[PDB]
Parts: sequence; C-alpha cells; structure tokens
Amino acid sequence: LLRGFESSLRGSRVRTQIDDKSFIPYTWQMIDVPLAAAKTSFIAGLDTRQQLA
Amino acid sequence: ATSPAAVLGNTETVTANTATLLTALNIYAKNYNVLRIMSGMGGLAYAN
Repeated sequence: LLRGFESSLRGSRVRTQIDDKSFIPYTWQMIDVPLAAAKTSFIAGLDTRQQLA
Repeated sequence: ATSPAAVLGNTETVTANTATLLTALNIYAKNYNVLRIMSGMGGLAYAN
C-alpha cells in the first residue's frame, strides 16, 4: 500500500508513447467502396480538329 | 444625335455621332456537344 504504488516516473512520460503512434486509426472512417478513375479521352474529349476526316 | 429631325429623317447608310460609344464587340456561338456519363463519372465527348 505505501511503497508498492504505480507512480509515473520519468521515462514512463516519454513522448514516444504519443508520437510513434498514428492518428490514422482514430481519424479514418470505414469507406468500403471503389475509387474513381477514367481515361483522358473520356474526361477531356477527343481532339476533333486534328484528323483527316 | 441631339436633333431628332436629322436622326428620324435620314437614310440606310448613316447613324448618330453618339454611336462611337459601342466599343465592345460580342460574338457568340451556340454549339452541340455530347456529355458522356458512365460508372458514376462524366465528361465531354469533344474537346477543341
């Protein structure tokens, strides 16, 4: 009770316990769906002027 | 421009001296294009 108590001694207050951890498991939400992608000929368009016909 | 007898009493090839204020020329064209949309994404068919 008197000399068997769990004090925080320097070394146990070390900044690595907060710094080497990420915030990512705390800030990301589960998303569970596909990301967007498309070709240039679709998003931009066909160059219609540069052609024979 | 200040004499309506001269503005309302003249021919096809002339107008009023105050006409020189129409300094801005605006040329418009209305065209066709195609908006293609697939798989939740969209964009124009023709670019030029």
